[PDB]
Amino acid sequence: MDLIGFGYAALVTFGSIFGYKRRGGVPSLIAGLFVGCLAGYGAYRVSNDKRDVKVSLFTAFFLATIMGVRFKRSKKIMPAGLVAGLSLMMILRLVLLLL
Repeated sequence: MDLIGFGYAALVTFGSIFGYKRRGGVPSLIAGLFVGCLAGYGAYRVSNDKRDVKVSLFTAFFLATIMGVRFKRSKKIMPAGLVAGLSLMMILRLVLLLL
């Protein structure tokens, strides 16, 4: 008759969260890479309407509204990364603009 049981699931959950990348938001740079991660990870098969920067902005706006980049209480911390990301994206792509 196992005793622990929970402990196992406990540590499991611990390593689970720890492992999985963090959500972020507070930072900006991280918010940028993220937005870009979606831009790509998505673009993978995002194909359909043949978008381009639509995802960039649309995203920045999405995540923005998600976290709270929009007009709110903050010292330009949480936000910035969002938009800054959208740009770093359209640019990170405009670089090759071949794919």
